[PDB]
Amino acid sequence: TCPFYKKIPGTGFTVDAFQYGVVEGCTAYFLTHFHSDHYAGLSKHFTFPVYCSEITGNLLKNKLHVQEQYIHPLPLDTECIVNGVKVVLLDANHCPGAVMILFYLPNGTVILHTGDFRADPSMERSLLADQKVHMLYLDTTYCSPEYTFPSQQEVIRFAINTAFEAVTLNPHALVVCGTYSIGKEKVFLAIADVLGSKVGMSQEKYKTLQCLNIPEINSLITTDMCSSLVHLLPMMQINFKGLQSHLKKCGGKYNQILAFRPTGWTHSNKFTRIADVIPQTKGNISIYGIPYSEHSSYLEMKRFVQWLKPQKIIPTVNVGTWKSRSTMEKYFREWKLEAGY
Ligand code: NI
Repeated sequence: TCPFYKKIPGTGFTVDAFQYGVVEGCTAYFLTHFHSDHYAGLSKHFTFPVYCSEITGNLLKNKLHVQEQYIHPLPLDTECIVNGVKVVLLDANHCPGAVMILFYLPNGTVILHTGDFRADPSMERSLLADQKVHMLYLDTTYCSPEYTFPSQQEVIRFAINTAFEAVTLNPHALVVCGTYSIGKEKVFLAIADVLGSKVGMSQEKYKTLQCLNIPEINSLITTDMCSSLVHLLPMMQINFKGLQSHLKKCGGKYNQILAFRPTGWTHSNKFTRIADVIPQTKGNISIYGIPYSEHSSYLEMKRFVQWLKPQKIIPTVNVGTWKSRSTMEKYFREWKLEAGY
């Protein structure tokens, strides 16, 4: 059944709750972003109102074929009324079109649901600065102190310099980047840009990117593989077998592959620095795992929460085990005692 952490008290609203059939009492289904664990269950057959960002609305229409009459896109940073309740969508700094949702309850309670986010100090100067938030439904993906990772900017710098050096040394080297969802487009666009190439991809992936309101996107991507030297492939295909295979497909236009697998966290983060990353190599194939995250580090999450000072925290990630729940609750208490709320 729909878990309690997907329901917004005192409303008929749910958040990211499309896989339980009809939720008894739900008058409006919010969708924070277009990632499959969150939209799971939507299709052209859905007949309830869906409230989301414009970009999430483009993907619902074009990729899932949800009918236009049930998609209700809202602008960001704008006070809007939904079934008698004031809401605001804020940028979540996750994947394109991802939002956090502020709910102003008729009784005076204010609730923030983060969806998936990567906390940033810039959020301390949004509409959130303007009033008190009583309850926080928090993306707790990396809520443990071992989870450190570099800034997105540092990681992109590393990938750009790596690619540029490799291809300038060998102009017959191919660059490949893995993907399985929207998010992390900066990785392959920044690389293609330093190389003066467009990025080449399947028709399905190109369609997906064309939904995202990226400026000058027609100048940066293409479905013609042969004219591009940065290829996107399914993350599954980023391994020696899948890459050798792929190299045969290019017909002797290339004799070397340099591949990037933009992972979440991986345990080499607890030892090694970004300047010190190395690839796995077999022959003329090298694979780099780079820690490009679209979720808060532990420290970034801690800062955000200690700034917001919520009265109650409801985790939405890692809630399935008593040991994770108990550990998260201990961090929340430490934070509260250190900061004095
Ligand atoms: Ni997500």
